[PDB]
Amino acid sequence: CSPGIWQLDCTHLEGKVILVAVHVASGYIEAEVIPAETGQETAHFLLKLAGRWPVKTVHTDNGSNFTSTTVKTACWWAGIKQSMNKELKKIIGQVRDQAEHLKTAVQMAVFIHNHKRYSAGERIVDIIATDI
Amino acid sequence: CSPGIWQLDCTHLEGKVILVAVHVASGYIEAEVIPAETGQETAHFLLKLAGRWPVKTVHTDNGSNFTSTTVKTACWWAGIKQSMNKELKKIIGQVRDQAEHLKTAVQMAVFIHNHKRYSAGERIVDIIATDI
Ligand SMILES: Cc1nc2c(c(C)c(C)n2Cc2cnn(C)c2)c(-c2ccc(Cl)cc2)c1[C@H](OC(C)(C)C)C(=O)O
Ligand SMILES: Cc1nc2c(c(C)c(C)n2Cc2cnn(C)c2)c(-c2ccc(Cl)cc2)c1[C@H](OC(C)(C)C)C(=O)O
Repeated sequence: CSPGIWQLDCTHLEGKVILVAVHVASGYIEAEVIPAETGQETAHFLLKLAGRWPVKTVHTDNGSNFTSTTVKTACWWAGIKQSMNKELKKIIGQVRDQAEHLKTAVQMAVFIHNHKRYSAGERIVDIIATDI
Repeated sequence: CSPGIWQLDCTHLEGKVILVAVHVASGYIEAEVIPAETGQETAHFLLKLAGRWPVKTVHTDNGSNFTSTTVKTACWWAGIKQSMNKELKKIIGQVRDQAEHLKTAVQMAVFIHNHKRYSAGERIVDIIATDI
């Protein structure tokens, strides 16, 4: 798929919110635990992702996520325009006993996911570099 | 330089702590504002970085940062072994008026830094992909 396309969705576990960004073409995941499913958390996360990868267009499974002027101002500043969450939840459960805080298990599960095999982490750098 | 080498340092601004990871070979930056300069924040950040990039060895300008068993357990789980912060602070000041929270300005400054020109963001993906 096009190299700048990401999917962003907010999922739930242990009464906390996990935001999950997926690089559609590669399967590569950036994920974080946020305290509330607010547009402020979405806006700040978009700004983070955009600084780290070339984020051209964002998709979601909940369009209403992208309606706050907070979020749109982030889409604007960064030049952004407008399945996998059960795999990650699976890995979270596997490693969950290895950590106290859910936020630690999520990053353990992102590590596992992006490096298991190519690996998602290998495909995104190959994709983004080919495009360059 | 070798593709898995990162430098990690904790810098201060507005009475808050900014953790700054630099991909030595490319100049690419991941940075976050943390509430306290604790080993817990360092450990969790290392786990995050390692899931996102191939992090083989970490350097720092404060060795004592890496002495907690919390941090070493993270170095261990991820398979990690053991100048730029004034550039980023410069950009933070420039964009500071554009944001209320310092944490928003930091991600604005990471975005600016990694994409200005190649760009640091282009070099890290080229470096990491060449290695692959
Ligand atoms: C909350 C926490 N405290 C920790 C550690 C460790 C190793 C120690 C010694 N302590 C103090 C302690 C625990 N019991 N006792 C009696 C004293 C870890 C940890 C878990 C897995 C990895 Cl790879 C790396 C660190 C965490 C993790 O949180 C982060 C945010 C990552 C620090 C978590 O969420 O489990
Ligand atoms: C705290 C905050 N509130 C915001 C916005 C926006 C655009 C609106 C409308 N509001 C509510 C508001 C502000 N004044 N009034 C009277 C109502 C932003 C913002 C700033 C720059 C970008 Cl590109 C994108 C969003 C932020 C930023 O924080 C994050 C965590 C990023 C949300 C920040 O740190 O400035």
